[PDB]
Amino acid sequence: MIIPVRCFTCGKIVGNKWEAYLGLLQAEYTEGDALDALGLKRYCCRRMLLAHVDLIEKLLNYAPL
Amino acid sequence: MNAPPAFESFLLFEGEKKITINKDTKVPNACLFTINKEDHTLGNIIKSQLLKDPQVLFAGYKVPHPLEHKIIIRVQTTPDYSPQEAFTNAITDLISELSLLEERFRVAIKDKQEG
Amino acid sequence: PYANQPTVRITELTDENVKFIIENTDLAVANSIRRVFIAEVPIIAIDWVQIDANSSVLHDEFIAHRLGLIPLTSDDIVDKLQYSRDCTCEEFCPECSVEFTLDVRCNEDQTRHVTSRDLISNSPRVIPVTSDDILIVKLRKGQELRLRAYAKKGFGKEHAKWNPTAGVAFEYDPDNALRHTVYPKPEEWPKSEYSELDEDESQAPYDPNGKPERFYYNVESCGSLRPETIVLSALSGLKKKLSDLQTQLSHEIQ
Amino acid sequence: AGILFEDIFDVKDIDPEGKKFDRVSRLHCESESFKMDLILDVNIQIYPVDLGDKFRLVIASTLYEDGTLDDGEYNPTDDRPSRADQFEYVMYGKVYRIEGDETSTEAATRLSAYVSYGGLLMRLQGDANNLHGFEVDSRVYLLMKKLA
Ligand SMILES: [Zn+2]
Ligand SMILES: [Zn+2]
Repeated sequence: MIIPVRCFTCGKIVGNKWEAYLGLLQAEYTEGDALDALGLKRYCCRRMLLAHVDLIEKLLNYAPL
Repeated sequence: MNAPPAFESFLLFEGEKKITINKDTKVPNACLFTINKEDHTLGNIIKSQLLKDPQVLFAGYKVPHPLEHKIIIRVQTTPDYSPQEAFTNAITDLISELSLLEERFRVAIKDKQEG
Repeated sequence: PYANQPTVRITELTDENVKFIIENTDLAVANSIRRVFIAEVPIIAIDWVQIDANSSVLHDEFIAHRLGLIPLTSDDIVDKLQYSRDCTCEEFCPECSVEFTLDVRCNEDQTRHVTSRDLISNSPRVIPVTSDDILIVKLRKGQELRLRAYAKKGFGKEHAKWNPTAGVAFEYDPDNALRHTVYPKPEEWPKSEYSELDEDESQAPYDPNGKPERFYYNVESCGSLRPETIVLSALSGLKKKLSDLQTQLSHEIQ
Repeated sequence: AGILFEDIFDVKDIDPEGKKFDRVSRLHCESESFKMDLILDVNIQIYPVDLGDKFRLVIASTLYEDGTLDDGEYNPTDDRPSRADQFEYVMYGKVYRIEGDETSTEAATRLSAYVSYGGLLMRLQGDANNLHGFEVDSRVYLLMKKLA
């Protein structure tokens, strides 16, 4: 839906890294390079950004009320 | 809906003793300490400290149920040394250890920060 | 029949983590310290949310749950706070809580990111850690999110949002001299970062008189506390628990 | 006293059938001062034993070298002089079988006493005269010391 604030396993903050992650993908980073650039070593944290689906973008197409 | 409130794992409701001592009649000089609202955090450390006492013949602990926040610590000592005295001595030794470790950790932080 | 003489050697200290080594200690004490790091270091986190107006695509409980996981700088202010239920105030006060207010109206033709920057505290010492910033929600044009909240003192045993650590690496006997673990084929296993073995070796020789000591810690902070502060508050809290148990036991014996 | 048996043995096989446990090895040993065969399961991890090693073996009813009974309970705070101080490897088990070559009309010349130290099995075959101290379901201590 939207990026979780914490990694579910280790509780590292990962909610402030989605936009930067996408920005690094627009910089033609490999996804491993992007996750390394954001300082995500444990694969528990890397799983979060690597497998997230930002469905909220699809939900903001519909009108408000 | 049957989920317990999360605070009933470290909070004593009214009319609950934190710690209760019961003599064990099976063996002389044996006691059971039932401590409420505790877990392996205190049980394992107190058991390990008690095992270092030579006058302690047996020291063990159990959690009777993971969903119930009791720990039962069985202590048996030699017949010149009460299990209650051993328990108090173990806690005092652990407190002294942790205070020493706090002091040395502060010194280590200051040395690492200074360089 | 007495305490060990434990010694500390800090191998690394940053703003994100502290890596250190504790020698001359029982395994139980080291594991209890590792456990207190997670479950018993009190921090400040949002735990009361009143939503005055929500028009976002996310329902109210979603926004509240996300707000709870926002980590807050609680370096020194947490010690002088009290637990709310222990506080005698009429439900809230600056001695047991820190008020937050958020009011964001997306009145523009671009998706407005409601981040942690929009959270405004009544106390300057307790801010969101990132104050890049933690995204709370995204808003379309004509969507308002307006709420107040209060953040209170608690520890990770009650709920994981009060957990200060972002992963506590803990190790001992990196070369497996004690054989607390038995590798079926020790050749296949990579060396620990603390191993002292040359690469032709796969496992230290068995030690019949060995005992676990020299426990390696790497405590990473989520950001609410400095890792130095995490470890110091952990040791202080565990000592406090043991002293309280000492008091109750002395009362029970008497 | 209270020593049911004593001898010196030498190891002729550490494990003839290939090891079946990574910490326990089945020593096959021979006695030179008599003709006693020994099979013995030894926890080699804490007490490594090599092939051809010599050792004194003593099978005793008690440890206190006074004849005082042991009570069969672990007492780490025991202060009495123990025989275990004179030895390196001390196990405690229970004899559970005494076979013999007795016929229906004669007494056994060769006896085979089986002892189980918590699972670690020992057989001691030999002349009956050396094995009269044994008696099934009696607790016993195996003390062992390697000799240069
Ligand atoms: Zn993680
Ligand atoms: Zn208050």
